[PDB]
Amino acid sequence: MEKEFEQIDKSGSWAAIYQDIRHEASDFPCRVAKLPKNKNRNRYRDVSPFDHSRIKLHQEDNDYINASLIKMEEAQRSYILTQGPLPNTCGHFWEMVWEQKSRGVVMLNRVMEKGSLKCAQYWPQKEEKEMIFEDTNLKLTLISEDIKSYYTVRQLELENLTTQETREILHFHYTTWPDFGVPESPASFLNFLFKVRESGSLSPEHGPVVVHCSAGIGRSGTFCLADTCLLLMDKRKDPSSVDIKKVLLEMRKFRMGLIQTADQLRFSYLAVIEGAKFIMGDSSVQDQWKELSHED
Ligand SMILES: NC(=O)[C@H](Cc1ccc([C@@H]2CC(=O)NS2(=O)=O)cc1)NC(=O)[C@H](Cc1ccccc1)NC(=O)c1ccccc1
Repeated sequence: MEKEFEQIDKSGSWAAIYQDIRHEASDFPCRVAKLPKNKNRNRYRDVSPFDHSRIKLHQEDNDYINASLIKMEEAQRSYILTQGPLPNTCGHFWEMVWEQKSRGVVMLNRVMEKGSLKCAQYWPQKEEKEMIFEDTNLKLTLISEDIKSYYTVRQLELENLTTQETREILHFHYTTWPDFGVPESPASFLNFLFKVRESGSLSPEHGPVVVHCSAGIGRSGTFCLADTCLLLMDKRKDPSSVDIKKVLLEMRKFRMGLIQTADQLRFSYLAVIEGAKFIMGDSSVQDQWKELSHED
């Protein structure tokens, strides 16, 4: 894929490759999302989950939430991309984390961006101010947090008040990824992704990681495109066969608009390429990425 990256760069055709991809993307029914009773469960009117992969809450009332299950079969990993929750869908958000047995949550956005609210404050900021979602009978408590330069990892306790059960949810918040933008560098992004991988949150023994930004397609799609590609070129007989454009389209069969700009697509090539060093054998690389990320 590196000779392709060069070819495209030298040609100045990212907008074209990206456009081809948008044009080719899957189009599936989003009936439930469009139901009139779910208008206030959707942050954006042009971003809905496909009925076939949408996540269904386990409640008879209304099992709708703007979230999609991205099941990458060959890569053997599943992600749930959802929108930044709305004031009225925080309980729903956590009901899904519980019901889906998720271990981690990856936030790649800020609550406020461009002076506009892009996501509700769905997690407690102070351990003393825990959150109780009366509608889904859940309790959320902040136990600790490790603040780095461009991201914060939080340790939350999600308690299902109905079953009396407790679960620790790791929160991975990338705080310096601008909307429609790209990480500050391949190393800062890779350092973050691998931070998420080491915790175990992406392991098959836990439910699918919940990944979201504001719409749950741009930055989320990017985070996932890179993770899935790195998974494929580690289990594939020939690492060179992995086609990022083709892997992206596959992902778009599960949720629309993954990757929102040509520059995020390009960045995705840079991340995978760089990340390939680790995949191909060299342990050192990661330690260098961390140094470069300047998390301190
Ligand atoms: N296209 C857009 O920019 C947004 C969707 C959107 C929002 C954020 C992103 C972000 C890009 C990124 O890098 N990461 S991300 O969180 O996916 C990517 C796409 N959509 C809207 O803003 C819609 C546009 C629209 C308006 C009318 C009919 C159909 C589409 N406005 C609204 O949805 C809206 C909502 C409430 C009040 C008024 C308008």
